[PDB]
Amino acid sequence: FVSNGTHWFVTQRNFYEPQIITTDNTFVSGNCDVVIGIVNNTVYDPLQQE
Amino acid sequence: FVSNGTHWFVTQRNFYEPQIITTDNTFVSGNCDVVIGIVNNTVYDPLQQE
Repeated sequence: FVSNGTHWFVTQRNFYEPQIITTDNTFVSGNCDVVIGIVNNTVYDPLQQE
Repeated sequence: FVSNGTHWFVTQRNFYEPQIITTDNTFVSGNCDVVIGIVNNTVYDPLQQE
């Protein structure tokens, strides 16, 4: 989860090539947890599809 | 991403277990023009099923 001060995006340790957080590109276990590092941002689910 | 002159499908480089080309087993990192060697097949995304 990386940001340029904004535009929080997701990429790997290969190239910047930023991507929208993209729920399918994340892993969820723990929900809003007491874990360090929550930046309180949101991710679009590709299947919102509203 | 391979075919035998017909159905487009993907199988691990390791063995031949073709999976019908699907968005589920593909990736995007930009614009089509940047790409080369493009079969340019339409991914059979299950969007229609949505």
